[PDB]
Parts: sequence; structure tokens; C-alpha cells
Amino acid sequence: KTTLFCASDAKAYEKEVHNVWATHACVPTDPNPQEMVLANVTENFNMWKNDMVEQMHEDIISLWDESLKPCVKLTGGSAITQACPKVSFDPIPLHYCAPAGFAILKCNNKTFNGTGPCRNVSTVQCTHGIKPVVSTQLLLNGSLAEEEIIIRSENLTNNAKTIIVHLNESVNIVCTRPNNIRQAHCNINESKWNNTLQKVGEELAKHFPSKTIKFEPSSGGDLEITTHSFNCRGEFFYCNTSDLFNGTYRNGTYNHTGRSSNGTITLQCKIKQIINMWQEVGRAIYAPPIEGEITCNSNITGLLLLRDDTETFRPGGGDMRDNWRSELYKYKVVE
Ligand SMILES: CNCc1ccc2c(c1)[C@@H](CC[C@H](O)CO)[C@H](CNC(=N)N)[C@H]2NC(=O)C(=O)Nc1ccc(Cl)c(F)c1
Ligand SMILES: *[C@@H]1O[C@H](CO)[C@@H](O)[C@H](O)[C@H]1NC(C)=O
Ligand SMILES: *[C@@H]1O[C@H](CO)[C@@H](O)[C@H](O)[C@H]1NC(C)=O
Ligand SMILES: *[C@@H]1O[C@H](CO)[C@@H](O)[C@H](O)[C@H]1NC(C)=O
Ligand SMILES: *[C@@H]1O[C@H](CO)[C@@H](O)[C@H](O)[C@H]1NC(C)=O
Ligand SMILES: *[C@@H]1O[C@H](CO)[C@@H](O)[C@H](O)[C@H]1NC(C)=O
Ligand SMILES: *[C@@H]1O[C@H](CO)[C@@H](O)[C@H](O)[C@H]1NC(C)=O
Ligand SMILES: *[C@@H]1O[C@H](CO)[C@@H](O)[C@H](O)[C@H]1NC(C)=O
Repeated sequence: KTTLFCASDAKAYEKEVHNVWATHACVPTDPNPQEMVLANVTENFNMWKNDMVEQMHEDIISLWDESLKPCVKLTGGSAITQACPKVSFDPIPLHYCAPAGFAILKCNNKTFNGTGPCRNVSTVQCTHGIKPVVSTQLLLNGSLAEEEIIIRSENLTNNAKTIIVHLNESVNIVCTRPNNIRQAHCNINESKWNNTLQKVGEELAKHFPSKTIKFEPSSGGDLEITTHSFNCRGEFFYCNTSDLFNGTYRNGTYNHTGRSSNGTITLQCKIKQIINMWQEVGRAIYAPPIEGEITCNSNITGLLLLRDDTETFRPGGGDMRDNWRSELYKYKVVE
């Protein structure tokens, strides 16, 4: 309804590009903030129609555009050329804050699905701290649901609308390019994944009860969405998930079809130089990888899925606003 401002706990003395950007663009965070609880008020939210998501998307585009400058950027006809130094890159949490005369309403219902009326509302001045993690297929390093796993979607009947699965227990994913320079791998504990997908299958079953629930790899698209793509320490990883989204939840029970080995699923990854931009329709070319080992140790806290008797779910993503929504769903700007 208005322009918000960001608060961060950044350094003016870290090189780290999120810190640098935040110190120019954000004010410091309040040491202990004010919350007001209003259980009686009961208010409507719609996470799919949230101006905060667009404000954040604008900001993260700015951050990346100042911070991960490509050597060449191809948009439409033009090519744009510039210094592309290797940088230290590790997302930091950002708080979105209502300016004077406005507030931010938090929905406090642990099982709120992001849409409709919420009973226990709070009013606050800033959101919690959200790390702006850009990625596809798997949401990384977010905040978990307190209770159950929530299933969010603008329209679950519309199979074109992205489904956000909000997890209540994180699943570790470790991705490394060890010390072929492009080639890397990720390890996930197959038991832990096995479980998580048991219970996602349960929740999806509640919303589609006659059908049998299948997980299958991403059918088609650019590499950025047919793989789990993400930025680790400045390098763009593209990780094959066909052993991850590969299972059936039949009748109260999940089978995992992808292989594992010693009880780990290992995804093969490539580090790539030509990137299809998430900010706009265009290509970006970056310099070859830094040497050393590049390793990111991340929590999977959510999934982005797309639905095609049986219902079949594929990993999705590509619109980073869905990543922001997964964090901003319980917030609304008012007054
Ligand atoms: C779900 N709706 C379908 C769908 C699907 C894929 C994509 C979109 C929409 C566009 C969304 C644009 C948005 O509206 C911007 O405002 C976006 C266009 N971009 C092009 N080059 N064609 C395109 N997504 C990407 O390319 C992308 O995610 N790449 C990428 C790179 C680096 C990293 Cl690390 C990364 F994790 C991801
Ligand atoms: C979310 O909850 C609302 C009611 O609050 C309901 O109308 C809607 O269908 C639900 N959506 C999902 C995806 O569960
Ligand atoms: C998480 O939610 C699932 C599905 O909603 C539920 O079955 C499970 O008991 C919950 N687990 C934890 C650890 O909270
Ligand atoms: C969402 O689903 C379909 C679109 O396929 C349509 O009936 C309408 O847009 C929505 N329906 C419901 C029940 O919300
Ligand atoms: C989950 O993974 C563990 C470890 O590999 C395995 O022993 C168990 O049977 C699996 N459960 C399934 C596939 O339902
Ligand atoms: C992932 O790996 C499988 C088998 O290794 C292959 O069939 C599939 O095309 C790969 N997907 C991508 C996007 O590389
Ligand atoms: C599941 O994995 C196996 C081997 O890991 C592969 O042969 C199969 O094609 C995968 N399933 C799908 C639907 O791709
Ligand atoms: C997730 O957080 C950990 C700890 O801050 C970090 O090491 C890791 O690189 C993060 N993952 C991504 C993809 O940013």
C-alpha cells in the first residue's frame, strides 16, 4: 500500500556483497522490537497478491545487479559488457519494515495456508529476517512451519499454479565442487528425504483423496528449472534431481524409486557460466569458477511443485517471487 524499508544486521566492514548492499540500502535493526497481539480482530490475507513480495523482488534484483555483475549480459538485442570480479557471496537476513503511519500485520495461526481469514493477528513494525535465497525446485535456508507441513497454492485445481510445500523439519543438503572444474555433487540423507516425502504425500493426499500420489522429475524447460539451480559462494550450481523427485505414495505409504547409495541420494551438479536470468528474459555470462573447494551446507525448508487415477507432481520454480512468498505469506501492510 506504501513503500517499505529494509533493516539488516549488516557490516559496513564485510566485503560480502549482501552486507555491502544492505549497509547502503537498509537501516539497522531495532534491538528488541515491538509486537502487538490482537486475537479478536481476525483478518484476511492473500499471499499470492502481496505488494511486499514485489517490493522485495525489486530489492533483490537491485542487490544482484550491484553484486553479481556478469561479464556479459544479453537482453533482447543489446549486449552489455562489464567487470565481473569474483566476490564473497553469502545471503544475510533482511527485514521489511512499515514506514511511519503504517504497520505490518502478522498472521499468528500456525497452520495458516496463506489465503483467507486468520484469527490470531499481530501488528509489528518489521517482518522477521528473511534470507533472499535464489533457487529453483527446493527452497533453501527458509523458516520451517511450526506444526504440520502446509501446502500453499493460489488455486490447487489450476495445475498451472505453483504449489509451495512448507516443511516442518529441514532436510540437509550438502553441495560441493571438490578441490573437471565444473563438476560437483550434492548429498541428501535418503532416510530423511524418505520421511519428508512420506508426509508431503500425506498432505497432498488430503487435498487429492482418490488419487495415488507420484513424484517425478521435471519434464522440460530451461536448465535453471529442470534442475535444482542455486548460487553457492558466487558460482551457479545446476543439480540433477531425477533421483530426488522419484517415488510413489500409494495407500498411506511412500516408496522411493530414485536410487540412493549407502543410504545417500547423490545429485550430479554442473557449475555454469551462461545463465538464464531470473530477473528478466535474458542471458548472463560469468567468469570460470574460483579454485578451491566450493561447498554450501543448506537446509531444505520447502519445495516448489507443479501438478500435471493418479496425480503426479514435478519440481518447479523459476519465478523468484514464489521464494519470497514462501516467507512473506503471513504478513500484510495496512493503514
Ligand atoms: C514459474 N513460472 C514459469 C517461469 C519459469 C521460468 C522463468 C520464469 C517463469 C521467468 C520469471 C521472470 C520474473 O517475472 C522476473 O520478474 C524467468 C524468465 N527469465 C528468462 N531468462 N527467460 C524464468 N526463470 C529463470 O530463468 C530462472 O529462474 N533462472 C535462474 C538463474 C539463476 C539461478 Cl541461481 C536460478 F536459481 C534460476
Ligand atoms: C486455503 O484456505 C482457504 C480457507 O482459509 C481455502 O479456501 C483454500 O482453498 C485453501 N487453499 C489450500 C491450497 O489449501
Ligand atoms: C510434520 O507435519 C506432518 C504432516 O503434516 C506430520 O505428519 C508430522 O507429524 C509433523 N512432524 C513434525 C516433526 O513436526
Ligand atoms: C481455480 O481452479 C479452476 C481453474 O482451473 C477454476 O474453477 C477457478 O479458477 C478456481 N476454482 C476454485 C474452486 O477455486
Ligand atoms: C528410506 O531410506 C532408508 C535408507 O536408505 C531405507 O532403508 C528405507 O527403506 C527407505 N524407506 C522407503 C524407501 O520407504
Ligand atoms: C538428469 O539425469 C538423468 C539420468 O542421469 C537424465 O536422463 C536427465 O536428462 C538429466 N536431466 C538434466 C536436466 O540434465
Ligand atoms: C528414478 O531413478 C531411476 C534410476 O535412479 C531411473 O531409471 C528412473 O528413470 C527415475 N524415474 C523417473 C520417473 O525418471
Ligand atoms: C544456507 O546457510 C548456510 C549457513 O548460513 C550457508 O553456509 C549456505 O551456503 C546457505 N545456502 C545457500 C544456498 O545460500
